[PDB]
Formats: sequence, structure tokens, C-alpha cells
Amino acid sequence: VQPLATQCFQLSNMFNPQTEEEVGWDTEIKDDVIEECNKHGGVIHIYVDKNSAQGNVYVKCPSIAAAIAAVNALHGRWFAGKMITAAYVPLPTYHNLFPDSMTATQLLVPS
Amino acid sequence: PLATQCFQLSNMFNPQTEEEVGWDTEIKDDVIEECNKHGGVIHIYVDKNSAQGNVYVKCPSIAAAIAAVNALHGRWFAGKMITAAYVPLPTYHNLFPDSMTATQLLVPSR
Amino acid sequence: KSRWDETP
Ligand SMILES: N[C@@H](CCCC[NH3+])C(=O)O
Ligand SMILES: [Cl-]
Ligand SMILES: [K+]
Repeated sequence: VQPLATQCFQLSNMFNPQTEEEVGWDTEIKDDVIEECNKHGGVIHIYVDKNSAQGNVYVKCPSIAAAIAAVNALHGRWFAGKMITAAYVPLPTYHNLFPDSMTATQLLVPS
Repeated sequence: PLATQCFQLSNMFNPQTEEEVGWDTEIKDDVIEECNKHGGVIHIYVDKNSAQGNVYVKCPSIAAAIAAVNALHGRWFAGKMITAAYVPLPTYHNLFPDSMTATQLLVPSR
Repeated sequence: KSRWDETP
């Protein structure tokens, strides 16, 4: 029984720190995910965990509908033979990991 | 953020998990098994008195701890997302003085 | 059979 959608999710397999070779790769991912979210329901917080062996990117969207749209756009792509996968994170768990994300309510839309 | 030999896992269990016999041995063995796919583990303390599900770990080098932390942080365990935070070496040695002289790599219970 | 990667 799959977990219900929340405003918050974790993408996996977005990179592999052992093999990433391009300078600035993790910021490129952050900006590219923001850009993709902005073709859907936007995004209010994002963190690329550059040390994560499983390639985790954390995202908070302004509504559950927005998160579903972002998750459905990003998951299902293939990187180095692995599928980008998304898992919803309960709000209290996400806020504990990222305390600044709790009071963020304005969309990251580059000027 | 300061990498060390020591870390704290959180959200690994809750008080209801404690209602089954041997629950903490299952958790210790699962942590050991994962550490032994990386750099091993020489001390582990499952904090039965934490509502937050805390497990304390010391590895034989900073490299071993980093390999474990980067594999475990953000991982799902028993239906919950786990977080890992480094513990300064003197902090861990003050909290768990018996970990100072532990040097044998741990293996899962029989 | 560990509980790592066990989804809720
Ligand atoms: N509803 C999404 C588009 C996805 C629907 C098609 N797969 C959006 O925010 O634009
Ligand atoms: Cl959780
Ligand atoms: K997709």
C-alpha cells in the first residue's frame, strides 16, 4: 500500500557522487529541478545532498497537487541504468531535516 | 559539516517498536549488516530510552563512518525515513567511554 | 532480510 502524496518528497538515483565529474554538477541539478518544477506546480524548497550515495534530492512544493505533478514529471526517467524514484516524506520528517523549509511559502521562480 | 568516526541514526524505531521481544537486537543486527557492506562498525548503542529512535554508532575510521553515513542518511528503515548526523569524537567518547577501547569489528547476533 | 528500504 503506497504512501499518500504530501508536499514533500525525496528523489533517488539523481546522481552518483563517486562518479560525478562535472564541476558544479550539484547546483546544475538543483537549478534544473527548479526549472522542471516551474513547468508544473513550482517549488518552495529544494536540497541536493551532494554526499548521498543513493543520489537524493529533497523537494518541497507549495501544495500536494504541485508535488504530485513534480514527482510525475521527474520520476521514471533513467540515469545510468537506474530509475529516478520518488518517495513522499511526511511533513514533520521533512521539517526536522530542513528547518528553514517550514516557513517557506513563496515560490522559487527566478526573476 | 564535520565528518568523524561516530554518528547518530534517528527515526529508527518508536516506543511501539519496543513491544516485541528482541526488537533492539534486530535493529543492531540490521545496522551491523549494513556497515559491513562499507567499513564495518566497532561500537553500537540502541537507545531504548529515546522516543526519537536513536542509534549511536562508532566505526573504525572516519572513512568507514562516511561510507556508512552516506549510505544510510535518507534511507528508509521500517517504514520511516532515517537521518544520520555525525557526532564529534570527544562527544562520543564522553557519552560512551567504553567505545574508546572497542576495536573488534562487530558481527550480527546468532 | 533486513528492514532497510522497507516502505511504510
Ligand atoms: N498537471 C501537471 C502536468 C502533468 C499531467 C500530464 N502527465 C502540471 O502541473 O502541468
Ligand atoms: Cl518518516
Ligand atoms: K516521468
